Amino acid sequence: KXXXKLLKLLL
Amino acid sequence: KXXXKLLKLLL
Amino acid sequence: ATQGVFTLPANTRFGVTAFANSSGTQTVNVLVNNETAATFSGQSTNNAVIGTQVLNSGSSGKVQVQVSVNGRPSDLVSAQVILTNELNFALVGSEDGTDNDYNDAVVVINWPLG
Amino acid sequence: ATQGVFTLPANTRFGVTAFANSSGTQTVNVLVNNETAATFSGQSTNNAVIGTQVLNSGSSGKVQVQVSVNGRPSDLVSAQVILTNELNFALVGSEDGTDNDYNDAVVVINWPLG
Amino acid sequence: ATQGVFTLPANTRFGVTAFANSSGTQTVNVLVNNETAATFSGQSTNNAVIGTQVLNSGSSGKVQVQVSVNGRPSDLVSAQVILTNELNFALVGSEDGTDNDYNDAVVVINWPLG
Amino acid sequence: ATQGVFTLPANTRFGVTAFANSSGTQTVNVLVNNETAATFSGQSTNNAVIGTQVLNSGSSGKVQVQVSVNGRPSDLVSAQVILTNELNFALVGSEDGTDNDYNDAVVVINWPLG
Ligand SMILES: *C(=O)C[C@@H]1O[C@@H](C)[C@@H](O)[C@@H](O)[C@@H]1O
Ligand SMILES: *C(=O)C[C@@H]1O[C@@H](C)[C@@H](O)[C@@H](O)[C@@H]1O
Ligand SMILES: *C(=O)C[C@@H]1O[C@@H](C)[C@@H](O)[C@@H](O)[C@@H]1O
Ligand SMILES: [Ca+2]
Ligand SMILES: [Ca+2]
Ligand SMILES: [Ca+2]
Ligand SMILES: [Ca+2]
Ligand SMILES: [Ca+2]
Ligand SMILES: [Ca+2]
Ligand SMILES: [Ca+2]
Ligand SMILES: [Ca+2]
Repeated sequence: KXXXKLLKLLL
Repeated sequence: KXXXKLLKLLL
Repeated sequence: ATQGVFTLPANTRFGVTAFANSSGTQTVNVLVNNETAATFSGQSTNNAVIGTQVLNSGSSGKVQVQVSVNGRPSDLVSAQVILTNELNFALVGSEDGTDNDYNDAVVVINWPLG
Repeated sequence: ATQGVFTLPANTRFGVTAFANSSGTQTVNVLVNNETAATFSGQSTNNAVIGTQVLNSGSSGKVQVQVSVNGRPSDLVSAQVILTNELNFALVGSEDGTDNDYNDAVVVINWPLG
Repeated sequence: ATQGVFTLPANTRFGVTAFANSSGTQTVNVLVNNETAATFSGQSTNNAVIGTQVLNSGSSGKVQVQVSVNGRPSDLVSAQVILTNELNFALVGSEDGTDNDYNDAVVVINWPLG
Repeated sequence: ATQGVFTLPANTRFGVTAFANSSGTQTVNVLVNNETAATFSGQSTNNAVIGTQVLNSGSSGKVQVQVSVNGRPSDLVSAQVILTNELNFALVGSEDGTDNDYNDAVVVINWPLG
């Protein structure tokens, strides 16, 4: 959920 | 177990 | 390596059961001989059973488990274990995120049945 | 060799799920630290889930599965398997008779959860 | 449950390797269709390889491992694990005494070869 | 998923043994907490033992197996199996080419010893 999920997508 | 026999051989 | 693909004995009934442990809705596809034979879906962070079914492995015995979460295939880990040369488990874990708990959808295949 | 006994990480949530494949009604006893923490009783010859529950391994981590049929203890087989150093299965099969299919109750413990 | 018996694919080469961790001299017998195909013997408390060999699984593919110490059968534990639906391990531990370490002779069977 | 990484108990002696089944010369590196602790090299298409050694898992318990052929990392597959809650195997297969036999170097880690 949340943080780690968005960062994985942006990278 | 087994050390009884090897010591009998070695000593 | 390829993961989540198993050769079962041909023409043999087997169970397949999926559990969910993720914020994401899991979609678990079970293919037999390269065609979808069951699809389970659901969401849980407490290991809820999201599907259980008996299937037949058919003429090829080829069973494949695929897991998708928000449109992306999850990374899979798997192995088969045999106990007392009789009781078989084909096990799958899957990771939809970054924490690498590999439990986001957990799939257990077991045979023989009955 | 002792079977059905596993040391989980202490104070850790785990799933336990039991499937039945026998004419006999199966009673599955799950002990945590030598005390019964869950019991499942059911009958199926088609791999039905006769129970699923989330438990906690407690301060000792000791989990034990016992299976009986009409009060007679079934013979057990088990192993633990770890995938990608993270995803854990503790697996139990049991035999209540003489055909040695070892599926009469099948019990799968998995962790981590969440 | 019976331990140390595995069904390999018929007529297939496999490796068998034994290690010793005991004060007692280990005798490991490897049977292919119920006939002795190899015997390893040695003593080590430091995991020495007491034998390694390539055998053919024969007509039936049935391979059995037996372990004795000065003629007395050890208690056996075993399982088979398949990785990526291709690489097989058949694993045996054995216990000659009272400490339940099951490493007194450890036998690993692996296939395919080549 | 990461493969070939295992968390052993800290300060525990373990065996590591590697077998080769490939035309390519195999290099097996065993890291203990990210520092090379042993390296085996050899070539066989007949399951020859290319090395065996006893190591200590050290303060972290982290053991990592890396396999390369002339510096090129092979694809790895792995799992850990525990029998009778006591006997541990950490298993690695590796693929240096296209045939997916995963046996090109096979690595077995076993503990406890003695
Ligand atoms: C967020 O969506 C990530 C996701 O859900 C978390 C609750 C946790 O189960 C995590 O492992 C999973 O990848
Ligand atoms: C005899 O002493 C017991 C025997 O040898 C020990 C050194 C130890 O390896 C033990 O596990 C084995 O049963
Ligand atoms: C009879 O009670 C034996 C029993 O039930 C059978 C239907 C079959 O599942 C068998 O394996 C089980 O022991
Ligand atoms: Ca996750
Ligand atoms: Ca999760
Ligand atoms: Ca039965
Ligand atoms: Ca049955
Ligand atoms: Ca012992
Ligand atoms: Ca020992
Ligand atoms: Ca290869
Ligand atoms: Ca090969």
